[PDB]
Amino acid sequence: KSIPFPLKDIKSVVEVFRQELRNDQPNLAQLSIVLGFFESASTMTPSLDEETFDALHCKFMALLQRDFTFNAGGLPATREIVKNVADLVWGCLAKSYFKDRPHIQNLYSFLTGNRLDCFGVAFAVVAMCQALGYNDVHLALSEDHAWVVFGKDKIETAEVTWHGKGNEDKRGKPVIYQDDDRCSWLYLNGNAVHCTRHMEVASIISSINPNINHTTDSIQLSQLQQELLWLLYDMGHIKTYPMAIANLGDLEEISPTPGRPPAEELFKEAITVAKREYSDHHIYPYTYLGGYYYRKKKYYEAIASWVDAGYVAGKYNYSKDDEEMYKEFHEIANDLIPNILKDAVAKANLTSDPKFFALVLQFYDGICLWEEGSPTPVLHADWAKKLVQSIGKFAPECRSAFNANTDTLSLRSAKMREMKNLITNTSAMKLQLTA
Repeated sequence: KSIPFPLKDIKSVVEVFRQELRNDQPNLAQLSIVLGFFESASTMTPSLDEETFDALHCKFMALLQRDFTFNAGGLPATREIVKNVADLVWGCLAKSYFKDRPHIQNLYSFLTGNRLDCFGVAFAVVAMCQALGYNDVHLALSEDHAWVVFGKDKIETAEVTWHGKGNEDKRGKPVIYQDDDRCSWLYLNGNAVHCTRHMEVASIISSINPNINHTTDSIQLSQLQQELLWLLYDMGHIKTYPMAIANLGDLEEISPTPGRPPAEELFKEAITVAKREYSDHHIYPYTYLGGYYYRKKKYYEAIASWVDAGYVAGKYNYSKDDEEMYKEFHEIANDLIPNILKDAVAKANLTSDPKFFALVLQFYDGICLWEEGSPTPVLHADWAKKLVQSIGKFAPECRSAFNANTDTLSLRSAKMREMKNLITNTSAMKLQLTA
């Protein structure tokens, strides 16, 4: 019992994390309860007393003591045990809440209101396995999904949570790389983040949500998250975790910490990590950096980064499962690129520059590759409209220069290669883009 209750300031919370992170087995349940308490109170002085903390711990342990026994011999977990723990979690959830509500990612929400989001479920399963002494059970994270790995002599995998509307129940099933027609972004072609216990602590810090409303975040909770991410960073626990590094980049962009690297270098670090450890199969590190450049009005840099993102997306085969990445690219294509071009046309630059025009086409090239052979299309009539409007904002001599240079042969998708040849009208281009 080392926690000085009541916990009623950021410094005290960081100190609980500091102490637990020193250990081989940071207490996942305890840490999620504490963070969740503060997130709920801050996004509605928050003070967590000993009575409340003990009641939540009691309740968590009582849920497990019902049908599980501790792994006294240190055996590896089995598929049956993992599925059974997922079944417990799922069985405790309330039936009538919206699964994509914010602030329901942690064990506080689970224990006080029987609500968890899909990431929360997967974390819960791992935290319960830890409590039971199955320390082979770990979280695996893609960019928009989570599952578990377990076993000692043979590493095995199991689905434990839902994705999207959860119409398909996969509890206990292997994550296997097959479905050979289709390589899904959700599973990163095998380049998921496999967490140590310290990285599982990082996942709950990284998933802190300071949003109160669309225009207001909790400064206190943002400060807590930024401080905790620096702690993880400094002690080496997010060296292989791109989204945790990128989320820190986002925090530093908004509130730079004296003596720390610039946000831009943190974004580049997350990219370097992705390239080095994850076969350059992650998309978000490129869209985080692209977004940064966009907000800094560094438009050459922004589009180059979005092109990197598109060509990563092009490593995959699109499905409706990919809706979060769809939304990101939809905004880039339909809002942000047009914004850049409107600003540039607003001054008379990049609208006469074949190198810039090339990069715009390469962005759509990567999206086109992503969609190749998919039953469901990505580029609908609205994306087509916007692409043809965008192309129209470039100089005629700029476009024809693009056709006469090396960058012409660089396009890889059948759709964009067929498109460039409609250059020397709008209706034929629009039709081609949605074929």
